[PDB]
Amino acid sequence: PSGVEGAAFQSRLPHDRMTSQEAACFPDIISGPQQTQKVFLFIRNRTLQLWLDNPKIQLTFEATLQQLEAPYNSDTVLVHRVHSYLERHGLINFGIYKRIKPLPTKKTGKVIIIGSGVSGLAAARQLQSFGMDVTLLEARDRVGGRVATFRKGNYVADLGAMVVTGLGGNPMAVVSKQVNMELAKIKQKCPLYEANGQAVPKEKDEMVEQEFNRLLEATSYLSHQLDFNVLNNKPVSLGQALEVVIQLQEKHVKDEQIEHWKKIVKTQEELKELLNKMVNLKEKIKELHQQYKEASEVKPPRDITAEFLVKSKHRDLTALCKEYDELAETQGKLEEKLQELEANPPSDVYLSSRDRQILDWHFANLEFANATPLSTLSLKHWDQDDDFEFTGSHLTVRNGYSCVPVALAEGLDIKLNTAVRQVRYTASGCEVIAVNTRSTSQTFIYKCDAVLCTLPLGVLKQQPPAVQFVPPLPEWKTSAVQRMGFGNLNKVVLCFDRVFWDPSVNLFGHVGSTTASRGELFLFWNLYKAPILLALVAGEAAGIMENISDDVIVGRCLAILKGIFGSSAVPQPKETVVSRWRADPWARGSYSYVAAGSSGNDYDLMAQPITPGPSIPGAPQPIPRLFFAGEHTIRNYPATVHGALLSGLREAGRIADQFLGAMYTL
Amino acid sequence: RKPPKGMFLSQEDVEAVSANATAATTVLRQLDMELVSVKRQIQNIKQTNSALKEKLDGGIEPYRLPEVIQKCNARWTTEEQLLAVQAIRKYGRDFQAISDVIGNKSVVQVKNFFVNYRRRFNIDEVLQEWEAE
Ligand SMILES: COC(=O)c1cccc([C@@H]2C[C@@H](O)N3c4cc(C)c(C)cc4N(C[C@H](O)[C@H](O)[C@H](O)COP(=O)(O)OP(=O)(O)OC[C@H]4O[C@@H](n5cnc6c(N)ncnc65)[C@H](O)[C@@H]4O)C4=NC(=O)NC(=O)[C@@]423)c1
Repeated sequence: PSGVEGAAFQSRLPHDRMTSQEAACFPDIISGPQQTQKVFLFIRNRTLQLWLDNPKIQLTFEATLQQLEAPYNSDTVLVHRVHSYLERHGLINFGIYKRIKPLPTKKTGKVIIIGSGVSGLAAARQLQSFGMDVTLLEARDRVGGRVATFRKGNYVADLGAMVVTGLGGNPMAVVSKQVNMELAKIKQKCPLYEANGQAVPKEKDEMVEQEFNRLLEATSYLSHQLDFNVLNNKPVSLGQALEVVIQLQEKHVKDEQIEHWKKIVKTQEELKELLNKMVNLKEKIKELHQQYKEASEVKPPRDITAEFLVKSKHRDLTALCKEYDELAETQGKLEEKLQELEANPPSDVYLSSRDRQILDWHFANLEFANATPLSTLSLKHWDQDDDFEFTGSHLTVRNGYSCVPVALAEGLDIKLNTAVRQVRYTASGCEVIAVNTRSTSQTFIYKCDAVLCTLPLGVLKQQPPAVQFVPPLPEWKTSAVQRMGFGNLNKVVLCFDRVFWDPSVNLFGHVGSTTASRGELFLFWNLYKAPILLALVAGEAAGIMENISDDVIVGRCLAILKGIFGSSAVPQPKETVVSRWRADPWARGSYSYVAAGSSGNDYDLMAQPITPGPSIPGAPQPIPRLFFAGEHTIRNYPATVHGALLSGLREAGRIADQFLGAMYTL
Repeated sequence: RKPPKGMFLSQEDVEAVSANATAATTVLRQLDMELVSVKRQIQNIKQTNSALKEKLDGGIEPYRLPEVIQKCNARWTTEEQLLAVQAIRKYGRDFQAISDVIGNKSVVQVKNFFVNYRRRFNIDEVLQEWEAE
């Protein structure tokens, strides 16, 4: 899409239609005549365009109104009112841009932000941009959260986020223009290799894959067309549904061999009953011929009864012979339409053990995608976010994805090695109690008007709590925290002194021996300039490989690599790193997933801010003081960097709306 | 509205595989045993029918008789008249057999014979005795 309509698309907005967001700020426009709506819609898209076309400088309201043309620029309050909407909700002037008007000398309000992951930093950027006083508290000794980038010599490898899922409507597209990022397209081709060490032949590779996709489509049919979504009071998972689908295909192979062999027995019996009748006919012929012979022995000249007896037996014998010849014709057909059936048997198996193992790899790929075993994904909702997929090739960041957090952090007040232990929120303000990770006795108190919490969902889940809320979070919030899923996947970074793999292939698979280890070292990435291979640990494997030492893990990688390229080809790695995200106490996992029994509507519960009770009974209801952001708070883009970033932009909007008021709603 | 093609997913089927924990493994074991059940019933009749198939070795070639190429004639000699009356006593109204017995009389003339010599050969009682068997 191109033009002003392209800017609406690249901003995840319908170009010809006002959103629920915009109805809330412009209820005059959307309740009004169809014509003002199109004027508004053009002003939005035009301003979106102007920003997108050059996101390295601030887009001021003056600069906007100048490039606008009549009759669209006739009304300035509408243009000022649209531009301010866009700026507030981070649709324009977000990220890293030169500021035309430098920030105000005095700040209004003070916000404490917990965590400097990408969601934390993006809000911090916006809030500081809006003239607020902002401090971030980070438990780690580095920004980025789950954007971690290993660096040593020329060796650069992401241990966390690795891919940009397509620039079609992706806010990271804007950020990539702003920060020097080497965005390198992946090449989709992925050769599988069985545990023996040899490629799956192309013909086999396509019928398992297409069955895999056929099996997914099947589960969707059970979900939406058969309402197969509860089972002994429990919600049905995706893994359950795949089993039930495979079983029913196994069933149907058996029902259909039974039906085919049942055909053969019916035909053989027809022929049994027919050979019986031809044996019996051959013996009536046997004695009736005898009888005619003995009647020809009486020599002529005979009395007419004795001549009748010859003529009679002869007619009778031919009649039986005619009847026996008809059965031989019929017999031939039945013997021929029996070689046809026995020659067209239906398939003996639904999937062979080799076939089923290759499919297990495609399941390990889903387990990697959602970072959890398919037995935990909600059948009904696990893919509830597919409609918002971006367009275009997936890419990698060949200079390391940490370059983005590090860039966002430039300019902000970040206290590193600062672990929050308690959050206290009252009708009159908030205080956050943190300690020093290096020496825990040292204690810090931070007072503020609002706390933005970007604690990973796994941290929020921790029993007993790593962070205590005073007063405790309400049941509606804590239940969303139990119900949701927080998954796990890990990486092994392999650092070599020479390329020994196909350099024109970015990724290649390794088929597992068992179902139970389908995720154990199942995939390898050739992503970087230097010779680094990178090996995924998905599914149930992820949780279990965390209890095994690095050398045991690197050893199994070397064995698999030796199998694919020969023992001589694979040298010992110069450097090795193995992630352990579930063990990490500032993650407690990798990213979130729609658990069976959860829904995308828990993600909205995660995002509602908390409003404390009044200090004095009878005092008027207070302002909200506790705000949540991060990957698990954005329904339409969970578990990604872009989704984290979008949620930081989102809270900064609603915090500023709350503590600086929003003039653009009049 | 409908599954992918070849996928077999009926409502009646999905209960039957979910009803309990191993209700999947049971009903796929009833088909494996229902399939062995039929495959040896195959070999059993495939082997009964091998025995019957061998009692017919040689067919009926030895018991066959040569064809009689005989030009059909019109006039009724006493010998053919006598043969006729006897065939009627053995075949009732099956004119084709009677035409094959005499060998020189067409089915019509056999039928015609039924009327021309109906009185003189007492065909009424001849046919009435045929029916007494
Ligand atoms: C349906 O679609 C898909 O599922 C999807 C689609 C496409 C791609 C991807 C992939 C999967 C993977 O291949 N990759 C990836 C890999 C790994 C291993 C991991 C781990 C993550 C990814 N992410 C996710 C991305 O990493 C994150 O979701 C994002 O980073 C979230 O950030 P955040 O919410 O801000 O949070 P934080 O945790 O970063 O920050 C919190 C801060 O709190 C600090 N603190 C904690 N406790 C305290 C305390 N007590 N006191 C003070 N500070 C504290 C902590 O120290 C930290 O500083 C991927 N996303 C991608 O897009 N690309 C990828 O490449 C992908 C998946």
